[PDB]
Amino acid sequence: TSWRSEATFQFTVERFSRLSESVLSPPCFVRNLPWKIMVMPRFYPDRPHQKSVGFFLQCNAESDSTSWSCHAQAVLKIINYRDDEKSFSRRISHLFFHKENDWGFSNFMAWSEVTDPEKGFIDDDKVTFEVFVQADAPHGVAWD
Ligand SMILES: [Ca+2]
Ligand SMILES: [Ca+2]
Repeated sequence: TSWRSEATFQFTVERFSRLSESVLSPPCFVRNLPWKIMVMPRFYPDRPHQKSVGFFLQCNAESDSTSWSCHAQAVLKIINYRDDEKSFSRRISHLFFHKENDWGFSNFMAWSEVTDPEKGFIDDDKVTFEVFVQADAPHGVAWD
């Protein structure tokens, strides 16, 4: 159910080379909360072309609630279509709540690397992002 404790979901960004804003994946429910992948181009002077791929995990952002929380561990990965041994991923641990509903990397990968038609992260101008997330939740199992 949507109350599962963990899940793995993907988000394929099409016409990637033309991405000019931040885009969100549809919601994946874990612990009855909507989790989404956020992807956007970011400016980094030292990178080749001063451009990098921003990749973040977002939780329950549309809710107006200010009384929720979810501590989660996750793996943020850009899938390598050709070799599963060559995918690039980074792990995070963060307490998600209304004031800090997203967490990730603004310089996840060089824009020139992800779009290199020879490295295996892009195909037909499409890049696929994946997140494995495990989250906890409050409950009433307590005792005197
Ligand atoms: Ca947007
Ligand atoms: Ca109880």
